[PDB]
Amino acid sequence: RAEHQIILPESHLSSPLVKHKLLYYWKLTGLPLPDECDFDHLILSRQWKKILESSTPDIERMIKLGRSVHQTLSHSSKLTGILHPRCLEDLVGLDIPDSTNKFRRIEKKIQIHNTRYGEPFTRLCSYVEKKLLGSSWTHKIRRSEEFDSLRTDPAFWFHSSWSTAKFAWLHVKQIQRHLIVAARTRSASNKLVTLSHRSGQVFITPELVIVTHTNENKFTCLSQELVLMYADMMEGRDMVNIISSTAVHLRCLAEKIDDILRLVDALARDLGNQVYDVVALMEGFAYGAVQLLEPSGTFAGDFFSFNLQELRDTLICLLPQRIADSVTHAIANIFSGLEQNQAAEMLCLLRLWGHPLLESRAAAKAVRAQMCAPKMVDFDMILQVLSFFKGTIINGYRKKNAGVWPRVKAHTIYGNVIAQLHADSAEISHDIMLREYKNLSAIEFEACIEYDPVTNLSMFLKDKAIAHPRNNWLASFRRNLLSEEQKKNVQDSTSTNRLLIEFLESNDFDPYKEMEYLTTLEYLRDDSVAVSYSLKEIFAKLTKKLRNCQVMAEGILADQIAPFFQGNDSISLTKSMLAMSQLSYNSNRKRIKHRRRVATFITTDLQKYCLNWRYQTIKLFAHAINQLMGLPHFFEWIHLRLMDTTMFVGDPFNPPSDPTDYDLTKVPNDDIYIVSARGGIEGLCQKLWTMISIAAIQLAAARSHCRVACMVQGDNQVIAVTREVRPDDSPESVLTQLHEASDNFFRELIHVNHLIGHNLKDRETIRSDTFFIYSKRIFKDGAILSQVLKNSSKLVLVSGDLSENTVMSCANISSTVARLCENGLPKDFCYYLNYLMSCIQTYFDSEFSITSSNQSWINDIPFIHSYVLTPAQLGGLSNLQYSRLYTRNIGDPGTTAFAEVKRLEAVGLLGPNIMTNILTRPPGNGDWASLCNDPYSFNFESVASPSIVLKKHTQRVLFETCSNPLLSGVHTEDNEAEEKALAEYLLNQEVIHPRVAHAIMEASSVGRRKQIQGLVDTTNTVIKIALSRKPLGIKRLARIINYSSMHAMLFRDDVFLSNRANHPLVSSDMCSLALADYARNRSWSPLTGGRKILGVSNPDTIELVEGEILSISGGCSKCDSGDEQFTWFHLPSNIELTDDTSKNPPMRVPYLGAHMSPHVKAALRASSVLIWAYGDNDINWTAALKLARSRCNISSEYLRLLSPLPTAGNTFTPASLYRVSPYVHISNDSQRLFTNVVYQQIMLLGLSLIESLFPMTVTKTYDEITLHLHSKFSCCIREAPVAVPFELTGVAPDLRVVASNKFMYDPNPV
Amino acid sequence: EAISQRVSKIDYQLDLVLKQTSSIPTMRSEIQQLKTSVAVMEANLGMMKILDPGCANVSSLSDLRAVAKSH
Amino acid sequence: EAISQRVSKIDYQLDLVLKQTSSIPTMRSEIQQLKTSVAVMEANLGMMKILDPGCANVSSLSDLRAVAKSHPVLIA
Amino acid sequence: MMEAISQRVSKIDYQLDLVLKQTSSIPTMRSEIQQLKTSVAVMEANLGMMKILDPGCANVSSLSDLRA
Amino acid sequence: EAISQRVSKIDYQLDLVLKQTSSIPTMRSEIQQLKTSVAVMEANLGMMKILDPGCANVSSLSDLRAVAKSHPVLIAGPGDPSPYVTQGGEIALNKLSQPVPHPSDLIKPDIGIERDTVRALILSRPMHPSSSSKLLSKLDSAGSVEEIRKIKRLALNG
Repeated sequence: RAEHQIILPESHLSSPLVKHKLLYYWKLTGLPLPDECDFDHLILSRQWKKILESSTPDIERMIKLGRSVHQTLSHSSKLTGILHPRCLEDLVGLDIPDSTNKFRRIEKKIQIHNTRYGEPFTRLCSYVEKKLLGSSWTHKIRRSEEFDSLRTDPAFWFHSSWSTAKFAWLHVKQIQRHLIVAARTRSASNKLVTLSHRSGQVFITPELVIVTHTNENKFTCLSQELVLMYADMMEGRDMVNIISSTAVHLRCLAEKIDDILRLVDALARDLGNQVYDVVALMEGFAYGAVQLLEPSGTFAGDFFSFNLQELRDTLICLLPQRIADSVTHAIANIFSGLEQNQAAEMLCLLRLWGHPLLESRAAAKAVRAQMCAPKMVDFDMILQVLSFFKGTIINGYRKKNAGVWPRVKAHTIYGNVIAQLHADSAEISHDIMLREYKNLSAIEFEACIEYDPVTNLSMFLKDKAIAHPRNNWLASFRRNLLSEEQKKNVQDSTSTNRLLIEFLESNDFDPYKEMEYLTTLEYLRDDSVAVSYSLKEIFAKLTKKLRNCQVMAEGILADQIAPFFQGNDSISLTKSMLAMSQLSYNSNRKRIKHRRRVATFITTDLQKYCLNWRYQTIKLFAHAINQLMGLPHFFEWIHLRLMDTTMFVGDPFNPPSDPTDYDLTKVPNDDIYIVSARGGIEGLCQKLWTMISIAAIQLAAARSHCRVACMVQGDNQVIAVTREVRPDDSPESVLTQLHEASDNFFRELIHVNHLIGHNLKDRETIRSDTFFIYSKRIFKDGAILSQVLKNSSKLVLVSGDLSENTVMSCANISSTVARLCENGLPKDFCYYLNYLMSCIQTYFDSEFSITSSNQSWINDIPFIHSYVLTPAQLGGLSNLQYSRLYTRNIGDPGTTAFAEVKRLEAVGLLGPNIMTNILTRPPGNGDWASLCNDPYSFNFESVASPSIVLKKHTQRVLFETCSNPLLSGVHTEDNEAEEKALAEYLLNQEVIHPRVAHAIMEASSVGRRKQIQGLVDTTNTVIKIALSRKPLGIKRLARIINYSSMHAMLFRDDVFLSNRANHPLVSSDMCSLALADYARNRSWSPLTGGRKILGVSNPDTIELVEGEILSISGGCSKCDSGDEQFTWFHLPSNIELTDDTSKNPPMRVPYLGAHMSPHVKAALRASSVLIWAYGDNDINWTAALKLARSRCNISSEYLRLLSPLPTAGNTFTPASLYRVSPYVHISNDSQRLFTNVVYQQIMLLGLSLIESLFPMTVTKTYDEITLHLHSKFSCCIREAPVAVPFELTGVAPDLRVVASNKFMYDPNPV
Repeated sequence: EAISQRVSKIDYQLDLVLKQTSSIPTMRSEIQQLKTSVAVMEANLGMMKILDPGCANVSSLSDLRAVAKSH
Repeated sequence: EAISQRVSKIDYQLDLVLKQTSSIPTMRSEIQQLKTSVAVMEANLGMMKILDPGCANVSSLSDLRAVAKSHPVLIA
Repeated sequence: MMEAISQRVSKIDYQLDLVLKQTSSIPTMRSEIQQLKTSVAVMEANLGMMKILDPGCANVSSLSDLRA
Repeated sequence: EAISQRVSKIDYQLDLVLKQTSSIPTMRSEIQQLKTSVAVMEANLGMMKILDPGCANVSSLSDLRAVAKSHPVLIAGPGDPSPYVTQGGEIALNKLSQPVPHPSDLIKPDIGIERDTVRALILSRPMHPSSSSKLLSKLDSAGSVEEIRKIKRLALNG
């Protein structure tokens, strides 16, 4: 049945591994359990005599499998039942020969692909790079030996260690997914698959996978997600073993990883579940191996020794002491000898042994220990921190409101200094906050800050799972597993228990009425609140009302109070990190009072941070904000609710073990529970705690008389203690003063965090003069330290759970390959690695598919070549162009796809039939609505992605029962038709502009409805509800299921297998933007009528320029050919790219790229774009007023004066490693025309070619390197069109608008 | 007779209005800083009262001095 | 005889004790404030829960449940 | 003949007042300085020396036992 | 003039009469009552001798009986705190400022670790190769915690 082929079972692990789920399907089948589960608390307590008398398909498969496995193992001995991770070394080396043959079928075809196409992939990479680096380099053009080993071994993916088990686990994974899908539909088919591997049998069901070994008479059982975990880890460590062995600066890691894997697997058999404590230490060794390379002897070798002592101290509790010695010696040998980058690389080994099995009991003990614990804080240190808290609020409100203090209760200003500073309304310095802390801690405030409860609205449209109330709490568990007296208490879920849905069905939702759940203390009257804790290793299940007040308080702190503390958000979390690490001693060592400043760094480890807060410590800090908002009791709700409530750890398969647990107010502080949780919950109330920690960091900076540039997101505190030194001072004095200041500050920071109740450790934290850690990225000496091998472990072979989607699965691989090229790998390696992996992807989906056609085109090898190499805009699968390797996706996509097809034809990869069939392709549907909603595009015939279809369907289903007073004008009866009519009005003119019409409709209220609809949380459990309450249909769902087939056949029909005798007038030797404009015009021609769709295309940055490195004599053969329009790129000679930074030219931060309601800004954006596009006359202003009238409530005489200038206004992932891009000089003088979009890309192209000159095996430079990117002799130099103004023919649509909504309208006339 | 009592009078009046008036502004400023060091006693006791969850309805818009005088 | 400028310097000298005895009753009144304020504090600290061995000044979680049965009050 | 009686009453008045005011105004100073020294001992034993206990329920007893 | 000055002088010295006789018996009694009211605050703040590890985390418990400043702790939380006091009245804190029911928990090197770390320092830091071979050669000869430390401070100085 087709209903059960949409929400597919997932292919990769995105869930915790629960132990007692697996033990339920172990006890439910007939097998004997392991020895470490004999006295278990859930196994001994349940009434299995009723549980085994249901005879659902959930149990009968397990009964037949318990009969089936038991036959191929004898009765002569005892059957050992090894439980994960004690079975890691076996399943690590699993060898099914069947799946090995089934993948070597694919291997043979990939070897055919290399034998047919390897030399044109050589010709491409040796022609494009030759073109961009000129004929002064055409004797220095040799391919990298990452590409060459990829070329001689095409089957890299098949001929490594771990491959023979990677085959096996991918095969068992796809079989179990197919068995789940086939078990969805009610049937009585063969629900069992037996495979045969070297010494034993493998049993596959919807739930379990059971692997047996017959010579040792053992067997292991795996739950549904545990085979996902093994399947992820095998291709993870095998792809690590591929990348770290074919890359020249990484081959020395290849043994060092293959040791440390195969070592710790051997430690799995006896350590067991505790071996992940050894896995959790593997990060600290990669830190300490960077810390071994300090400039001075201090701080070098401290944390490496600490982790080595901790590794010994954990192994000696379990091992013989000789084995702990030998193992510790081995670990210390592996992590020594490594460079800076090669010790950043060993952070890949984190997920590479998998995840420990979880349970509610042992994860509730670790919360009762540190949350129901007594504390004793210092009141006189609370006052010293609260001094800086109130002082920072005073200075933030002063700087925000033009030099005015907040509304102080004026009878509470004590002392002659603070009354003086109020009377002047000046800025408190930190010294006065330290000295006068008794006077400044007691200052009060009045209601001077007016909040806004629903500020963001994206955080209310999240799908956060909501606990059902405490009279129904046993509905959190499987009703199969509750006992009979506890089955009497579960009621039915009328709600969906989602914050996404129950917010939209919320009749009578007023924000200010709902904050009175807190300020009036009714939330603590409320005897229905139950909180539920998650199984993890940050999330909790609250009730509805309490979660709403949680999100509101987060929003109010996040917008009003938190930016007072400087906020220490995409590039501002890496400009304020890369320039912060310019403050190390080694970044500025050419030069080596008040002329230079340097820093040293502390990245700290606070023990159990979020749950060591108490009401006693945060009450006064909350009090200073309840006063500043005019609120009686708002921001201390967390501790006062958790003191009076009892919460538990939430897992279905982990019920309470005692069968006499009915009510939460009677359970003991025991098995799964926490009674009177004094501490916080991670993630919740994060803003207030971050602000208290900033106040404490600044307090300790003042108590040792130093300056600190901290950054903290919780307990991820990174402190840069600075010191300003002389240019003519000795280096030993500099590195002495820094270490003295670091010791003083660290001592005081220990001291001020100890007295508020927070252990930051002396040894666990990482002090260094050189590097620091932020979001698991190590910043060291003004560069970011490489993470290629973390990204290689995420390189996988299925991406998506909504259909058998090959297009999104090739897009995932394309992005991860581009990410490896950013971390520093060659271009020719990564592009051809993308080609080979998209080949493996498209053959992997033909076989192994869990939806049983494709046999026509799947053996056509030049079709599969031309399919994963043609860009996805033109129809194929290659999202990764050759240009995306050099720069970022700014610019027009269509010209780039045609430039790639022009290059692929010019070298001989892609056939000359295929470009001409693109140029002769029949058009698609074509809409004014679609061309407005998606410019840059083509009107080729295409099928819609199941992600887009199902997301849009869920957005339309959830806003059906939308009944809250807020966001009431979001879903109307004709919100489609206004978009259609507005697109028809904007677009159909004398000169069609798609981009500016996209800008206008995005600015008007139609795009506002789109933007607010696009904030809902489309998880899969939301898509399941929106399909179970309004089904997708018959034709759309058949387009969902057969999406990859229809896409592949559509590329085959339209552009590959096609004749197209009426070839057009456009040639193939022209500039590609001509062909993109021809294809846009011819494609939209049944809709446009013949008018030029213009104002879209940009040049391709690679195609435009013909670069040239200068020779020795100076002056280029391109600039001696009669050309002076170029860009000047200079690189100074003799740059050591390593620790010895003595004589480097000045390293700088490299090139990266009011006071109104934003409705008014969107309105003025609409007016500006409309007037600059269609001319400036009062007929245009008549409609532009009507469009801006939709958002705001101003009149025509304000728009003509408030209209901005006619403009171009229509960590996580760093853009690269920065090695020579901090040392390169840019001069855009001679390109007299393009001094916008073109030069922003030409700069990044030049700075990517410069660092593409030097690999990761080169630490020095030897010449000055100059580039002249000449572009006057180019085919793509075309004159900008003459803007001939006209008048918008017709009248704008009515654009009806509700005035009640603050999210969509601004009634105040500005 | 009148001149001797007159000069004894002015000697007594002169030196004692030297030293009493010398003594007064000193003790005046000390009773001043007793005020601003006794006000923060009530302020810190109002801070200490509201940390206990037995007093959570003591709404924050009130005065910490007034919570010291709350009883 | 003439005792004129002697009386004039007496008129000069009485202004010092004028301003200082003018300041005297304000100091006396502020001693009256400090007495009552210190009395309020020694009334308060006798009923706070400073810990001794014996532990009779304990509050439970029932005080949080009992006191939070109302809209929060204003003491100022 | 009247100013004699006037200054005779006057000198004993002025001296009696200001002599019975000197020997109070100076012990006033030493006593108030002793009292400023006295209150700083409460400025430390109440302010600096003060620690805040929360008897966290690190035991096994139900919430209805903790609601007692 | 005699009379016009004598009237104002008599009036102002009567102002001084009204100063003194009201100033003395009131202000001196009020500051005696003020001192008897501050001493009763001083005598109601029962110290308890908190015995933190702080950062100096040495053994020999009596040292933390020695370095232990007294503190008047204030119960600001529900429940019974009595299993965290001592016969004698002293409360020992954790590193997380947690009281502990028995204060013996506060006070609770090898040679392979130190050799491993100094080998990592020699192999990993920038160094001439023969000097690295020399310091590795005179490191397997070492036999105590001392003189590995000599190599450690010899390697970090080149």
